[PDB]
Amino acid sequence: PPSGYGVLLATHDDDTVDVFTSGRKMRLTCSPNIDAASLKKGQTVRLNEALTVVEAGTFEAVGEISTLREILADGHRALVVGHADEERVVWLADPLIPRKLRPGDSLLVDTKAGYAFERIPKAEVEDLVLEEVPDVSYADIGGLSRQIEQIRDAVELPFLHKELYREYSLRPPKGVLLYGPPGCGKTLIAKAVANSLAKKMAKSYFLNIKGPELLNGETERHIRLIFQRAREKASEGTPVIVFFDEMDSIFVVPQLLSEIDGVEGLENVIVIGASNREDMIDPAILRPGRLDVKIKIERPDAEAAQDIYSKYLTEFLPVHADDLAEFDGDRSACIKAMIEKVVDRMYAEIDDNRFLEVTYANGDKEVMYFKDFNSGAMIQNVVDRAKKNAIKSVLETGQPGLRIQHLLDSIVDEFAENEDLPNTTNPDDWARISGKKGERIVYIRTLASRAIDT
Amino acid sequence: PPSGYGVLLATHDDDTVDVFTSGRKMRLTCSPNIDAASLKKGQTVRLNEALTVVEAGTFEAVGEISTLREILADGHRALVVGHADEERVVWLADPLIPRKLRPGDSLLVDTKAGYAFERIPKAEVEDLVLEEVPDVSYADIGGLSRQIEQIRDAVELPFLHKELYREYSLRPPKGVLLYGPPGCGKTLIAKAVANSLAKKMAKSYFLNIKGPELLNGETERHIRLIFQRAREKASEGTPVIVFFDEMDSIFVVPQLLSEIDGVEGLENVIVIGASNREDMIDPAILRPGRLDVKIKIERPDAEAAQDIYSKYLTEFLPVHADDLAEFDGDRSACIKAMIEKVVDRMYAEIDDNRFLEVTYANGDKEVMYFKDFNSGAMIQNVVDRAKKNAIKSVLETGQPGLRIQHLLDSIVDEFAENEDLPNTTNPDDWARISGKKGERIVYIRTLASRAIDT
Ligand SMILES: Nc1ncnc2c1ncn2[C@@H]1O[C@H](COP(=O)(O)OP(=O)(O)O)[C@@H](O)[C@H]1O
Ligand SMILES: Nc1ncnc2c1ncn2[C@@H]1O[C@H](COP(=O)(O)OP(=O)(O)O)[C@@H](O)[C@H]1O
Ligand SMILES: [Mg+2]
Ligand SMILES: [Mg+2]
Repeated sequence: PPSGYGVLLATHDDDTVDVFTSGRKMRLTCSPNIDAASLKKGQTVRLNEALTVVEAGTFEAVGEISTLREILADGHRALVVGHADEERVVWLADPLIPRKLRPGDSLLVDTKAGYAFERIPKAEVEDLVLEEVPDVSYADIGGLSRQIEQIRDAVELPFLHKELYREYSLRPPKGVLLYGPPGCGKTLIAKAVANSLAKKMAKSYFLNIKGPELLNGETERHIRLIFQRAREKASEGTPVIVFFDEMDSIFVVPQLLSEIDGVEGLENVIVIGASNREDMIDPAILRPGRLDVKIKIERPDAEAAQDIYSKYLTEFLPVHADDLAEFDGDRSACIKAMIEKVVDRMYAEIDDNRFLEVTYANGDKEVMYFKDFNSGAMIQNVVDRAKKNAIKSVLETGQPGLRIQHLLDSIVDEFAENEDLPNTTNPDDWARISGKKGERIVYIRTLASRAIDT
Repeated sequence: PPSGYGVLLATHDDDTVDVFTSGRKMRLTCSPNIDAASLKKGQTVRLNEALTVVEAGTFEAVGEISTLREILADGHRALVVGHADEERVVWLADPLIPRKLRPGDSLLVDTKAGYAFERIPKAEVEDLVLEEVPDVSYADIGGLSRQIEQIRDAVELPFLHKELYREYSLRPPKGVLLYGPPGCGKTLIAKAVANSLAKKMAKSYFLNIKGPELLNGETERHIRLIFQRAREKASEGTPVIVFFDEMDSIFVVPQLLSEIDGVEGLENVIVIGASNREDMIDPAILRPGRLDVKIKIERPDAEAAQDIYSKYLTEFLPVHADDLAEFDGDRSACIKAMIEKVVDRMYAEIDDNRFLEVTYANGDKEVMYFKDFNSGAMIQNVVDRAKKNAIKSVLETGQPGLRIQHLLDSIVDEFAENEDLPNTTNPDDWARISGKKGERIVYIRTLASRAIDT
C-alpha cells in the first residue's frame, strides 16, 4: 500500500479536513478508521491514491528555522522572520497553541504549508540568558562597608519594606551603576547583593552577562533576548537582577536604553551595570529612570587592605614553624600580625615601594607609591604568589608552611610584574592626582624605569 | 469527495470567474448552487476535478508580508515592497477596499496570485506611534513661568484665537525647540502643554517619541511611520503634537527635515523637539518653517528651587515630631520653613558646597558652587534621598517622620554621588562661565578632588 503525506490545516463539522499535500492546499475526506475530532492543527497525516486521510502521525521535526517577532492578537497565528529577513505569517501548531512563546524564540517552520511546529531551544542563547546561583557574599568582600550599605538601600531595602516606601511616596530606584578603578570589587558587590537578596527568601533570579558576551546574532538580538528572559522571570512575582558586567566595551547603547525604559513598568526587575571607565559612559544611561544610583568602588586604603587580606590569609593555610615561634603556636594572633606586617609594608612611603613620578605643567614633581594604586585583585594576587613561593619552599627546602617573607617578597614581585603594563592604571587615577595638585600632568615615569603617555 | 482550492480574481457578466488555482490563472464556471454576484475579490474558493467553483471560503490568512508603498489611482491596486526590496503591484482584496490604508502598513500577500488579503498590525510599530494621555501639568512644573508662557504662545494660543490670528496676518508657528542643560524640565513642559491643550477641549493627540526609539526597520522608516500616523490623526481636525524627546543622539536628519517640511500644509500638527546639546544641533532643523520657536529651559536659581522643592516636599509626607514641635503642629509653616532652609543651604557659598574650580587662560581661578550646576532632577533626587533616610531612621530609631537634617545631609550626598560623573555638567555651563569672565577655560577640577577634560 504505497502512500504519501501532508500537513493538517483545519478541521470542520463536515468530518473532512484541509490538508497541505503535494505543494498545495486541498480538502480531503477522512477514512472511517480515524476520528476527525482527535486530530490537531499542523499534524502530519497519511494519504493514499484516492487522497483520503487514512492515518494520523506526529508533527514535522526537520525544516527551516525562523525567529518569532510576535504572536498576533487572534492567538492562532504568529509573525516570524527567516534567514533572508523574509517576514511571514504562519499558523501555530498544537504543541505551541507553560511555557510562553516570546519575541526572540526560534521556531521550526514549513512556510509552504504556513505552519510553525516546534520551538527549537538553542544553547548559546540559553547560556547567554542563564540565571546563576551567586557565588559571592558580603562576607567575602573586604573594605567596602559603605558601598554594601548603598547597594542594600538601592536593591534590597525596597523589596523588604514595600509599604513603608509607599507611605513616604518614594518610588524605589531601578538601575545601579557600579564604577571605579579595576580589580576593586564591582563584580563581587553585584553578586553579593543578589546573594543576600536570595537569602531573604527564607524564588529569586540573577542574570549575569559580561560585556564581551554581547558582541558575539547581532547585539540587538542579544539585548532583546536578555530583557525578554528577565520579563519571563518577572511574571512570577520574584525579584530579578540583570547584571551587565564589564560594560566598558559597550560605548551598542540605543537598545539598552530603550529596554531599560521598557522594564520601568515592571517593579521587580533591576538593572546593575559595572564600568572601569566612568569617563567614557554615555550620559543617557545615567539619566532619571535608568542607572539612577551611582555607587563608586574605590581603591583600598590601609584599613581596607587589612580587611581584604583577611579574606585570603586564613588560618587554614599552612604557616611556617619560625613564624609560629614568635606567637607560640597561636595562629589567630600569628596571622592577624602577619596581615598587619604585610599591609604596613605595602602602604609605607619607602624608596622600595616608589611606583611613579609625576611631572606637572608648573614644573613641580610628585612621587606616587604602591599605596595609591592598590586593588583587591592585587592583594589577592600578592597572596597567591606568596602561596606559590611556599609550595616552592616545601619542594626546595623540605620545610612546610608560608613565611612572612613569602608575602613581603611577593609585594615587590607583584608590583614589578605590573610596573610596565596598561592593566595597572586608570584615568580616575590621573584625574585624582591632577585634581589634588590642581595642575595638569605633562610627564609620567615608573620607578627598572619606564615612561607613560598623558 | 476530494477537492482543490484557488483565489478569486474577477467576476464577469458571463456568470463565470477568474480563479488562480494550482499556480495558474483560469476562467471557471460557478456551480448552480453558488451565487456568483455575492463573491468578493481575492476570496478563497473550493473546486472539484472538473474545475468548477463549488463553495466560497474566507480570505487567505497566512503567507508573505510586504510593506505598502502606495495605493494607485484606480483604487483597486497597491504598490508593495517585499523582503528583498522586490517592489510589485498587487490587487486589493475586499477587506481592504474604515480604516485608512497608509504607506508603512504591513500587508499579507500572495505574489503569485497578485493579491493582498489583510493589514497585519505590528506590536513594535504600534507602540512607537501610540498616543498617550499626558501625565504632567503646569502645576507639577516649578520655576519655569516664563517658559510656560512661551510654550503657551507658540502651541496653545493659535488654536484658541484662530480668527484673531487671521486678523493680524500672523501665520502660527510650526515647531518648538526645547533646549538647555539636562534635568531641568524640557520633558515636563512638552507634556504639560499637551495636557493643558487637551484640557481646552471641553480628541487632541500627543505622540511621545524618544531619540533612542528611532535608532532601534531603518531610522527613516521610523520617521515615515510616526508622521504618517500624525497625518491619520490630523484628518480628524484636532490638534496633534509630535514630540521628539532626547534628540541629542540624532545629529538621520534629512527625512526629519523633509517630513516636517511636508507636514507644514496641515496646520493642526505641531512638532516639539528636546535637546540637551544646543551646540550640536544641525542648523537646518532650526531654519524658518521648522523649529521656529526656541525655548530655553535654564538651571534654577534660588527662588525657582523653592518652587521645585514644593512639588516634592508636600505636607502629606510624614514629618518628624521634633521638627513639628518648633511650629506647634503647623505643617504648612513647618514645611514652608523647611524648604526655605534647604534652599538657602544648597544655594549658599559655604565650603561644604564647593563643586568645581575653573582655571582661565590668563591664570585666574574661580570656585563654582552647587548653585551653579543644580537642576529640577537634582532637587527631586535630594528629596528622594531624604525620604529614604527617613525610612531608614524609622527602622533604626523607631521614631517616624522626616527631619530637616535628612534633607541637609542628602544635599552633599547627592552632589558627592554626581560630583565625579558626566551629565552633571554641560557645554552650556562652560559657555556661561567662560562668557561671564570673558576668558577661555584651560583647566577644570572638582572639589574628593578630581580633574575634567575641558
Ligand atoms: N574588596 C575586595 N575584597 C576581596 N577580594 C577582592 C576585592 N576586590 C577584588 N578582589 C579580588 O580580585 C578579583 C577582582 O574582581 P572584581 O571584584 O570583579 O574587580 P572588578 O570589579 O574591577 O572586575 C575578585 O574576584 C577577588 O578575588
Ligand atoms: N522645573 C521642574 N519642576 C519640577 N520637577 C522637575 C523640574 N525639572 C525637572 N524635574 C524633575 O526631574 C526629572 C527630569 O525631568 P525632565 O523634565 O525630563 O528633564 P530633561 O530636561 O532632562 O528632559 C523629572 O522627572 C522631574 O521629576
Ligand atoms: Mg570583574
Ligand atoms: Mg527627559
